[PDB]
Amino acid sequence: KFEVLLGVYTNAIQYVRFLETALAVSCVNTEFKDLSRMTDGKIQFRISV
Amino acid sequence: KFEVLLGVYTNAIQYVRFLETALAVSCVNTEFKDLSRMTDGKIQFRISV
Repeated sequence: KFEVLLGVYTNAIQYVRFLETALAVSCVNTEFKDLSRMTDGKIQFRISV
Repeated sequence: KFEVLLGVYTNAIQYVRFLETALAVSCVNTEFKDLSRMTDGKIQFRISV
């Protein structure tokens, strides 16, 4: 006469990449080139209308 | 002079079995022959968050 263990079950998670989501439509990724910019502030960006 | 029975009729029995009904859609049936020898069952899940 016995008792049983009828099975082990474990979740598997599927990782999400940022670019696979549609949210990347709103923002544009770029290389970490902040060193060329000085004082971390954005460049003048002269605009003429 | 006479009286004569017109006919004798019997019902033919109708059998229903579990696997053919739609209810079986809910279950997964494992034929476990010597079940009476079983004390307790167990299923252990691990879920990592």
